[PDB]
Amino acid sequence: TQAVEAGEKTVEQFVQALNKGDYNKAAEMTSKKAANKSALSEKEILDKYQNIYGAADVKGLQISNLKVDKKDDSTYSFSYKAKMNTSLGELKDLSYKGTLDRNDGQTTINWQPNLVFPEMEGNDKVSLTTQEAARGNIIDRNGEPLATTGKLKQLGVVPSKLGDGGEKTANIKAIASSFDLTEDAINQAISQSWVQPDYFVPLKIIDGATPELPAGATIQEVDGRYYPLGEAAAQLIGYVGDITAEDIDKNPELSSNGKIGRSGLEMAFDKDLRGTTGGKLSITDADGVEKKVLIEHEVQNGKDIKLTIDAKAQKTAFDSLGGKAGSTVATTPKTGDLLALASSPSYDPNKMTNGISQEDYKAYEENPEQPFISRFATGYAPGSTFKMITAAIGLDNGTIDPNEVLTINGLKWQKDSSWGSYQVTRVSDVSQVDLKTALIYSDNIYTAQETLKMGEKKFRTGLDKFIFGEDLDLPISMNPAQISNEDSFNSDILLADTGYGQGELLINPIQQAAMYSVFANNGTLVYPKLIADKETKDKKNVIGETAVQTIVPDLREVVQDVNGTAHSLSALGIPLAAKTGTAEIGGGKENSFLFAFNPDNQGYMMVSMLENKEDDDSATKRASELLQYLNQNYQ
Ligand SMILES: *C(=O)[C@@H](NC(=O)Cc1ccccc1)[C@@H]1N[C@@H](C(=O)O)C(C)(C)S1
Repeated sequence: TQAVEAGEKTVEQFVQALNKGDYNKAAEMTSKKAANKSALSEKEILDKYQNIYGAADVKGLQISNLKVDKKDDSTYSFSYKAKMNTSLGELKDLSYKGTLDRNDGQTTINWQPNLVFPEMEGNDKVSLTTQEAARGNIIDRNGEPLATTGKLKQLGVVPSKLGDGGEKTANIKAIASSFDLTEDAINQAISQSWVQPDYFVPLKIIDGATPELPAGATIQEVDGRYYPLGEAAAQLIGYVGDITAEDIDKNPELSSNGKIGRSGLEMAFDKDLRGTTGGKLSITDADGVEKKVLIEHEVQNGKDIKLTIDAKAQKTAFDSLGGKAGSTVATTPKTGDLLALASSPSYDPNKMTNGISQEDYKAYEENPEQPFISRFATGYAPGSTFKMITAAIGLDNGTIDPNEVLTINGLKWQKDSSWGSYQVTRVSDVSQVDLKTALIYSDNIYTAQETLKMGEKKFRTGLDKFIFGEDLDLPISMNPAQISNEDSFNSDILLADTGYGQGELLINPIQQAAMYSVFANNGTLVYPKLIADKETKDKKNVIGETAVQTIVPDLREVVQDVNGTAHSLSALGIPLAAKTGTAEIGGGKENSFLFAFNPDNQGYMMVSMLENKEDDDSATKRASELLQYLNQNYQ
């Protein structure tokens, strides 16, 4: 019995070394090479495990139901069930039998080929055949392709069919002038270390018609991942990259020949899109005749993913940002369908996944506007659009009278002298300011005074009814929106600034569209949704129907009134309720904002923004095109 326990220890240390990929330490625990002991020596065991387990990408060896007894004086029989993960799936229910050995004062394992796999004997071999799974597509709400695998015209040059000297450079000048390429890059590709005189050295991919081919140029059709909208959805969709040996170590069920998602939805939906590798893991005769099959199943291609994104709206929302820093979110506010999640500036996902130069990748990573950032998922201070939330809270708790008219003189104000020199500032000097006037001219002092009158406790009671701190059920990495840094402002100055959306507030464009959906659902909050088939989740009684019926008419005037901050949108001639905003970010860096939706049918809602805006630039100047599209197609 005392020796049976030391034997149970060696069986667990043997399977642990196998589980850790240390096939050598497990080899040093076997017996000496003999007839009834170990069939092979140490270096031969290390190679047989490294060859076989390495070929099948065996990982995560775990055992259960250990039964260790005693046969005679020095040999202890031991058995157990075991399971492991391979590149073809999970090998479960493995009956491992064997004998131990307890000569001297320690216990070794009488190694046998049946310890690699159960039914192995002698010089049996292991075979593995695999068939790659085609990656599934990503499609918009109407079936248009967003991420697909298809045929690509790959332009490349062969050094021999190019020339000997003078004619070689003339063809390089022709290929660099016929496909919009660099003359220093064609000679930099044909002079790498892997190049041979007769090798097809690839260059770029022609995304259109193929011009005349100079001497040395040739087109080889190959299959790869393609993104139709390209950079217009690069942050959302993402890109796939070549699977490395480290990926296979983490998840053996990947296809080391295939691609893996590196960012965006391509990474978030990698398991659903990549499918399952098919094939057969068999044991063969000493000559190669198939003996016993361990795993086998057909290749199952990846499943498609249908998004709520509108492909035509996604391209228009992105193009309207003119390559400047910003982002736009468009929703159907009654259901939450995310029609567009544009972010600018962007990167080329096709060039990123079809072979990207090391120089271009550095430009993408050092660009100060940071193209890789998903700005629709980045938290910002909302600015003056947040006055709709503050006003609705004051209407709900009976602090705001819509017809009550505050008297504000000048462009600066402070509660009392204890504020030192900080003063709430407004842009328009209007003496008589009610709720309708304050929303039209975007008056901070009205918002600040009415926030302080309301107080912090009544303010947060209305704020807590929203989604501050919640994690949205979305396949997008994102931090939850926050009211402030702590659970209490502990400052009337910070309380006032939060009133008009310039405190420690952090709300990303997607969360803003979720919070502002109350004005399209009679005060019900409708959570945003990215997968088309998913159910519509809502949140009743966030603000009162009284406040919605009061603010939305005023938001119509933010567009229609001659002095409204969004009056340029009245040129569209469409029903619009909107609210602009310009957030100060502490030189003076400003973020332009625009909220807008159709108050007649609630068919669409839009939240656009510019980050670190240039002068006389705004989200309002760029919304005319996207608003015209959403008005015609989403009613
Ligand atoms: C809301 O964002 C308000 N802006 C401020 O309180 C700070 C500010 C920023 C830039 C210039 C002046 C003041 C108001 N809303 C914006 C807007 O709706 O675009 C205004 C420029 C009207 S100030």
